[PDB]
Amino acid sequence: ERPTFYRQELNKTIWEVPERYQNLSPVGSGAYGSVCAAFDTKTGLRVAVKKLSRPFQSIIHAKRTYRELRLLKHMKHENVIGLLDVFTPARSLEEFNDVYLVTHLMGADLNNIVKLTDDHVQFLIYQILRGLKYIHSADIIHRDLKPSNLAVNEDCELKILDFGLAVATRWYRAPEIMLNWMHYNQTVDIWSVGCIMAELLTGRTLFPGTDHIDQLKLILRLVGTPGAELLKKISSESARNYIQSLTQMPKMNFANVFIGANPLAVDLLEKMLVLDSDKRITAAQALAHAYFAQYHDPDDEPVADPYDQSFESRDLLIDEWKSLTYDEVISFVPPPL
Ligand SMILES: CN1c2c(-c3ccc(F)cc3)n[nH]c2-c2ccccc2S1(=O)=O
Ligand SMILES: CCCCCCCCO[C@@H]1O[C@H](CO)[C@@H](O)[C@H](O)[C@H]1O
Repeated sequence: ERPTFYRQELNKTIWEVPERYQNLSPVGSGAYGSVCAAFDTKTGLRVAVKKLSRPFQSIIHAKRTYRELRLLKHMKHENVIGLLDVFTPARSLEEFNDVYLVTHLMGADLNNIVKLTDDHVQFLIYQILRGLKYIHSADIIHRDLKPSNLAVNEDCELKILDFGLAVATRWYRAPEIMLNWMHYNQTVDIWSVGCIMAELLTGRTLFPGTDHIDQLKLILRLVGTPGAELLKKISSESARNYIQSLTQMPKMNFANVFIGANPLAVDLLEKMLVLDSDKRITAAQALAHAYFAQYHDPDDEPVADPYDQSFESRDLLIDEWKSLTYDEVISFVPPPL
């Protein structure tokens, strides 16, 4: 049956949680909720508890809430955030208005952790890529990988987050996103990883654009203007004509850009940071790159179970998304101790 709950007020709102969770302490807030650190008396683990804000205020919010819970319920991988628990104080669908998500407490994000040694870069990028192999295998694309969406502990264990605690986002974004391309490759994320890896190696933001146009300018300086091969695939006439009006520039030699870096790191960067998304290295191919030779184990880089995202194309009523979310809360099975 239902545990007993207790109420208290934190970050200008009421938190009602199971007694099992003790010593709540705010850690931060993001765009869709706020997070407290707590002690889970059942496991002796330190956990992060996220309370969603206004989860069912509109159709938009209600579907978002559902998307988040479905996503977090599916992730079962060491380098991806997963769900220890999900709960609501509501005893029925009728009173259901609040959702709390529980995961392992992590020490810091990669913002906060950044000068790294080459071995640390290796292990951190390895883990990112291992997590990405898993997410991508389910046909999920992150789309906003950046250092504040990557949580890390003092032993350098790393997890990909859906949303961190809120460094421009545009700095890590694939150029196709900024050109508002219709559809996206799973290697929009690889671009991001390339930007992150570069920054870990050099201690400097690779492409610190002031806006999307400045961003592309900085990108094209490094990687050069598109070639005839890439122009063949651009359906937008305005994009083509503009791209072809640019003063052409050749790709820079990355060994000179990343002076002193492990040449294996440099070689990997050159495979990530290609403008043509079809030519970027995949997360699965990257894991086998020699740069990760001390960590790569092909028998321990698993794929995910298929994930059904058909709900994304449905237009439902605010109470229907709420009821579907309530069902997900009710059917949650905790992971083993
Ligand atoms: C995992 N947590 C989290 C979460 C989070 C996300 C979803 C949940 F269900 C619970 C926490 N978002 N951001 C953080 C986070 C970011 C940087 C360092 C530490 C943390 S956290 O441990 O509070
Ligand atoms: C001026 C800089 C613009 C460079 C844009 C290059 C983006 C190229 O990547 C493109 O990604 C698409 C998936 O989104 C694919 O459908 C295309 O085949 C691929 O070439």
